[PDB]
Amino acid sequence: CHPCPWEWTFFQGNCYFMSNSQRNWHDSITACKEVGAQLVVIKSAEEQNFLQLQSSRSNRFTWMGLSDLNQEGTWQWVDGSPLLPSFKQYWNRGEPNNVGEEDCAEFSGNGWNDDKCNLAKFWICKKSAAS
Ligand SMILES: CC(=O)N[C@H]1[C@H](O[C@@H]2[C@@H](O)[C@H](O)O[C@H](CO)[C@@H]2O)O[C@H](CO)[C@@H](O[C@@H]2O[C@H](CO)[C@H](O)[C@H](O)[C@H]2O)[C@@H]1O[C@@H]1O[C@@H](C)[C@@H](O)[C@@H](O)[C@@H]1O
Ligand SMILES: [Ca+2]
Ligand SMILES: [Ca+2]
Ligand SMILES: [Mg+2]
Repeated sequence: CHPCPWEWTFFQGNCYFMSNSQRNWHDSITACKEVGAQLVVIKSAEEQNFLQLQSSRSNRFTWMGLSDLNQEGTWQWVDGSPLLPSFKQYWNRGEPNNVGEEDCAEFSGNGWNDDKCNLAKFWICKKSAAS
């Protein structure tokens, strides 16, 4: 028994995969579902620190499963859970600024940034480690 499928990274009971191509927010969600996963929904500060490193390391702008599409200002993860105040510190300073309507969150630099959902970016999928 191995926790994750080949090519997927194991971290604290969960499996992660970062794309090698760029897609918009909605397409990234579909990309993850197609591999039995979900555009990464962060559940803890530790997980955030882990994921942020992968983006700041490779110096890549990456999608996460978070948006305020349904209600401007109200950020919600793709699984329905609301963005806890515990995570506000992660937005880069000045973010989220919603310029030109930015309703999708990405890992950008050392923190998060809200950007155009239709912009193509890399994405990270997450799914629980095998039983
Ligand atoms: C207000 C705005 O549109 N911010 C842009 C910024 O735009 C300015 C204009 O406001 C000003 O009049 O002219 C200058 C050029 O002389 C400039 O166009 O332009 C920057 C650079 O393109 C842009 O930041 C970049 O945003 C992209 C988004 O994909 C990416 O994050 C990149 O790393 C940034 O450097 C500003 O965009 C906004 O601010 C960013 C900090 C971020 O919050 C973006 O989501 C915003 O759209
Ligand atoms: Ca917004
Ligand atoms: Ca922004
Ligand atoms: Mg909107």
